[PDB]
Amino acid sequence: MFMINVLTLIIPILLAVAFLTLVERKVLGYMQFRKGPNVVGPYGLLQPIADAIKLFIKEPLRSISMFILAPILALTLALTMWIPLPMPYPLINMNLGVLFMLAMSSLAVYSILWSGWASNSKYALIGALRAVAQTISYEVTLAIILLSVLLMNGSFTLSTLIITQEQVWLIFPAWPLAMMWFISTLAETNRAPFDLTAGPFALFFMAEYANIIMMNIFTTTLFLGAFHNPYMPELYTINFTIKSLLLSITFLWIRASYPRFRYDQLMHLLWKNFLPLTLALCMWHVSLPILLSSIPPQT
Amino acid sequence: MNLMITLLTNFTLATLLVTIAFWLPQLNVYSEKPFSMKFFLVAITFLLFDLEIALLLPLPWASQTTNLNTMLTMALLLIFLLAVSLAYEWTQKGLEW
Amino acid sequence: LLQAEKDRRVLQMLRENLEEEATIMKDVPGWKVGESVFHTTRWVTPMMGELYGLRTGEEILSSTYGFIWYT
Amino acid sequence: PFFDVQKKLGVDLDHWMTIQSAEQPHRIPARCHAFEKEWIECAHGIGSIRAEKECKIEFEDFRECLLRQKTMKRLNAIKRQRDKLIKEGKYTPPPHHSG
Amino acid sequence: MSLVYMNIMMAFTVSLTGLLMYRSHLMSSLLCLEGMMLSLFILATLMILNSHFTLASMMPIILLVFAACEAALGLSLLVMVSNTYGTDYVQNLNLLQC
Amino acid sequence: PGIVELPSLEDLKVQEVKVSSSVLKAAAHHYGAQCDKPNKEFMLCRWEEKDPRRCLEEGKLVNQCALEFFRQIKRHCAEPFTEYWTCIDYSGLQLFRRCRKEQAQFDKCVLDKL
Amino acid sequence: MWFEVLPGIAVMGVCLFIPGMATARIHRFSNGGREKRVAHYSYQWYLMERDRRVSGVNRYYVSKGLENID
Amino acid sequence: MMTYIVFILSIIFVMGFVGFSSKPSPIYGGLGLIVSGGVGCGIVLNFGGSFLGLMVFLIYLGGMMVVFGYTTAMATEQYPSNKVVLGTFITGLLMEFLMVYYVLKDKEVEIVFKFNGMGDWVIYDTGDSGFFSEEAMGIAALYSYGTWLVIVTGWSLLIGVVVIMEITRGN
Amino acid sequence: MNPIILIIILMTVMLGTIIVMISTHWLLIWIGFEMNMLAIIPIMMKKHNPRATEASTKYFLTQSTASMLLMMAIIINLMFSGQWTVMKLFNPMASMLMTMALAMKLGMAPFHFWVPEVTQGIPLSSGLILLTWQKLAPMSVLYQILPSINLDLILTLSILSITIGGWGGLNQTQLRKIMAYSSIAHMGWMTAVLLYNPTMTLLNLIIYIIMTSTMFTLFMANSTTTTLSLSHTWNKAPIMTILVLITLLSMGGLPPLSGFMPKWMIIQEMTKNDSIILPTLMAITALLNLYFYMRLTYSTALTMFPSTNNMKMKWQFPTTKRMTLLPTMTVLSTMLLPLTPILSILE
Amino acid sequence: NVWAKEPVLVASFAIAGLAVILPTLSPYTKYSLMINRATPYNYPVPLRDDGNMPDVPSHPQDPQGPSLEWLKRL
Repeated sequence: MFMINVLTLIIPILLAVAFLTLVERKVLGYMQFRKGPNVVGPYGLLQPIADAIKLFIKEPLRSISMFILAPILALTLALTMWIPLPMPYPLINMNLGVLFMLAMSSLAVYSILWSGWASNSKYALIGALRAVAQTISYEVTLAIILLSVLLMNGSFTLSTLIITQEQVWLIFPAWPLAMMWFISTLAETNRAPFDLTAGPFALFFMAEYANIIMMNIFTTTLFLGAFHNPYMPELYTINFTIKSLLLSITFLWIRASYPRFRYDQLMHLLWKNFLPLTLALCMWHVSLPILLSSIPPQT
Repeated sequence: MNLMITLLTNFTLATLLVTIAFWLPQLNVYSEKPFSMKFFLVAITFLLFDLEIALLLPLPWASQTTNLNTMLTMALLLIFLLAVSLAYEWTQKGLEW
Repeated sequence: LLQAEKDRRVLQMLRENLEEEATIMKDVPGWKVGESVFHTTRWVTPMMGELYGLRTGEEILSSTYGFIWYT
Repeated sequence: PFFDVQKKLGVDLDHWMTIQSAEQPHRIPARCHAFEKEWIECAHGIGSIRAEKECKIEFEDFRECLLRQKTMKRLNAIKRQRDKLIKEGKYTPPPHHSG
Repeated sequence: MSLVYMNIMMAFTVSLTGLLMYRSHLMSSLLCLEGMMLSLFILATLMILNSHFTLASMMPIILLVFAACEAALGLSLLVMVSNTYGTDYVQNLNLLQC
Repeated sequence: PGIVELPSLEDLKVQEVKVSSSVLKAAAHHYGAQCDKPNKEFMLCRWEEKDPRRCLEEGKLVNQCALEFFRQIKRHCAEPFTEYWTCIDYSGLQLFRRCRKEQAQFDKCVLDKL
Repeated sequence: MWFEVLPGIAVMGVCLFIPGMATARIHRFSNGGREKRVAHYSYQWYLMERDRRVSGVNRYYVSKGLENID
Repeated sequence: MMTYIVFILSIIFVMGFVGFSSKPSPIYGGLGLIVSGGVGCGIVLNFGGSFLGLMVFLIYLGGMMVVFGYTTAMATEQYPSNKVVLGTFITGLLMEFLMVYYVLKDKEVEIVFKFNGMGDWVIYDTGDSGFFSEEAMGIAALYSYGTWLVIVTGWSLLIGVVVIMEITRGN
Repeated sequence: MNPIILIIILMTVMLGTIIVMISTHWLLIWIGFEMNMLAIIPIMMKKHNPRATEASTKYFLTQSTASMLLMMAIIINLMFSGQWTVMKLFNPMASMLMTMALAMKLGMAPFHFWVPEVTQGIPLSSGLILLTWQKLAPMSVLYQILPSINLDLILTLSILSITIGGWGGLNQTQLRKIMAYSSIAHMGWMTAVLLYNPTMTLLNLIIYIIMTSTMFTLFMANSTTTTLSLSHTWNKAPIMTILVLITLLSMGGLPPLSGFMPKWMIIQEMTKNDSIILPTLMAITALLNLYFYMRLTYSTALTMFPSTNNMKMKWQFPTTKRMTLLPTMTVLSTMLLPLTPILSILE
Repeated sequence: NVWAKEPVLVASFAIAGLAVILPTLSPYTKYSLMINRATPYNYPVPLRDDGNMPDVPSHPQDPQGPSLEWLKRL
């Protein structure tokens, strides 16, 4: 039954990412004055399916072992990185899972650098080196902010987190920390306004958008949600899914609106605006439970 | 070993996706035809802040002990030293463009 | 209560193991039958090979490595 | 040299990382705790060479508690005798799944 | 002697010989030094976890963060070597002859 | 070298308290309350002499006190004790804050009848 | 209007709803209806091993309630 | 798929160390060392291992190989094999197969030691009532006990930062 | 750089060697060695030539592999009898690796290949501080761990260090390589006694440190790196000649002068055992390593080399240098013959 | 002043200064110490009776020893 659990996880990742692409394209269309796409079939579903098919039948051409090894790592992260996400009963009860999130984000940085090395000595690989540098400049911020938002939760176990979110949401004790972390999720997804940047393009594209859905599900679990009532977990599943959907639409909706940074403005902004503010909010979150006598039950 | 089974299934299915991406089209039709310094400062900067993150991050497991004063003292000392390193490169105009 | 159960169970494993060792080494030179290799005759805690020997796979996997990768 | 600001200020800043059998934070033991306690109580006011001469038994006992060497030797010998007598065929073993 | 320790120390020795003999570059030598670092980390970690050596469990994490900043220093030095030349060969280092 | 002392199954046969996890966990406060006055004799035996193969008598004694405890709770109230531990049973790792109504019912049971 | 973007949202939300429902039903379906005993600590694993030992079925969830009192 | 799963992962660990200590091109060496770090993480998590092994995996794989491949890609080229590299791989593979031969076909292997090569479930605890970990309160020291050590550690890292900027053109 | 930054970095070199001195633990000793490395790198490459770049590269590789081999020896020590105390070890193999790691750390003749090459292409302050503190740091550890060492290692490294530090230099004219070969020879003398009475080893360490400070201070009296510059120091000032004369002859080890006192007392507490072949071999090679001293003396102190004008131009200007503490260390390091019973000051 | 120059820096140093100083004013750090000390993990050991103590209550129900009552009273 355990391989059946694995198949019920990683068969809807294909449908999830493909229908995510139609959802984001339709949503951008209605953000503008566009009905795109609706002509190709009933409300545009066979258009992403058959378009994925056409992308698989492109017949491209060509170091070969490196070109093999990069997108296989990207998509095996995209598969193996929905394991401890506690849609009510998670797949593996990891004692620590958030540090596993950080480690596999670093593996995504490996993937980008291997693709840039496989790109065979190009001004594109210099740009991809810069993209590796900007992507690696974010796991400091994400780990430190994640450390502070678990500090009010005691353990790394994330079931304790779903215990903590019953009374009020955790968005209220840490809202600006959450704001900086959500900007870091925009940062880690390598999309707008944080840009730029051959095949197999379907597998690489799949890796990026499964990484997006992972970051949005983890955002939804980390800060808000509903209550885990046993012997009817589907209620929590539905409410969690609705909130994660609204957050992902908001995520693409913020992508729909602003021009993208300058690279040096991005570094300048990152260090000289997030990084002291992270440290200051984090030391305040350290000294907070000793001044409220509320340290969480680290069991 | 359950997670090893998951890793094995995901790795094998992803390799089958890559081989569907490559060795599928049977229609074999027609075969045809300097670096900078400021890139390097960012990596070592990340590296040293990551090391001090590794020093910081076992903080919440430690939160259940008696010596609270020394804990709060050395914790504030660690974040203060990290911010002092940041302010040192900030005031010595290091990471600038 | 669980502690007393554990003590009865480990003494049961040691008794079974020494009886089966007395059988299994019945015609070998040397081999005193009850060798505490430690000179100080005290209670020493066994090392899961003294407990979970001669089992062939199943229960030693569920016992030695059961918690370590359960789920 | 061996300077002793360590003793002149009298601060145990280093005397907790040092051995086993000190005050672990939640008061849990190591694997060979009593062996270290007996070997150190054998070797306290002892001049580091008669420590070799006259704390031999408990030091060997502590070493074979730490590594557990001769016990694994005896275990390997018993398993190889098991292999040769199951090659012989005498008593297809009722150690497993019986008493 | 817990036979995983055998081939861990063997692979340590092979990593050390990789640090010693090298014919073209220096980054590969520093990378084999990092592998030797990993070997020390793994051996100490398996021992402290075996012995229930719960009090001084600082050793593997502190060992790796320190030898990590050692490797960072080595990277800065190799960048300075490669910046005062075009490459980072073992050759073109024979100046200051003896 | 020195021979070992393993007392055989002559003294190593007492009928176990063969109940499961959740019932034993949910019965814990009353188990430590009324009985487990002489098991601290057993624990003091165990910590004053760290050599099990010594404290077998008081291990037998705490086993039979547990058996008598469950007999006493079986003959009297409650049968909804079974309802209480099957209420607390299926809740994963057992949060005691899940099942509260039948905790109150079992409280009134044990206080009135015994 | 955006009445038409709602079927794509609904179908992709069905695709998000399915793995948690399948996982929860498989846990409640292949463990005798009892929830799968989450275990993080060696205490709880020892308790679970003696639980699956005393049941005799070699399944920890059978739970053998209040019968071996005699 | 047997008892010796820790031993097999140790064999693949030695394979990875020989794979980059056979002196390849340094980005292939970084690939092999990523493989080595992953399987060493597997070994330490087999000993459990829950905290520290996957912990420093972030620092080792999550912080070092990225910077090594970064500097390796940007500095020099080796842009498009030799018998010495594959010969070192031959000798490492042969000594590995010789160790497998003498472990599995004999009693013990002694270089200058006494290795009892058998089922390494030994040594292990008899399921005590730990209820946290060893690693939990282990690394949850350094704060109620670690006065001196983390002070000199952070001080050394701050000096490391100022050393790096000086070498790479302080100020 | 900044002077405050140099205050901090030299403070950390002090702190690292003190942590090596002070702890009963092994981890703090390894951290002290590493911090010593990390802080002694930027003292080198104080100028901006690729000479110091390659020197810092060689120093970092040898220094790093020595530290890693030391950590290997400590983890082997805890594979055997397990504690982090700085005392007698419990393995011939771990002590073997530990003495080899400390031999790469300070410099013995199998491992001396990096020392002249790193001491040539560096400024003089960097060379002085690396020689004094990098020979001061491991001798504390050796003093502490001495009762577990097989004598074949220390004896072989000592004999070979004295003879290779003698035989090198006779072709060499660069003064930094001369002084580095002298460092190898005196470290061999400092090593060959440690299994007999270590008080002599730490006394020879004090004497050699004071002599090296006087030597490099009189090489910092003006900017000189070769012998012909020392001939110009002859014709520009007379007192520097006789001071270089007396410090060179005290490095030679002659009885009415202070540098003989570490040699002879070592011979004494050697030969209260039945070691005779070892003192006569060590002392014949101590006769051998005086020849390059003596040809430097013959070059620029007692013969009179022809000089070059613009020394006429240099005659108008005062020696406005700074000396850290020159005359105190000089006359304390030369006239210290009748204070041989200040041996027992070291307990 | 500097409130327009680098305002996030000013807010950072402000919350940092209060995070440093603010533990000097608390009626709650003693509550933190009592909570984090009085949580039992290991086994509460027994001991020999005949020290003749007017303490160490022989019954866990017996409140003769030092205990907690401010817990349930918040």
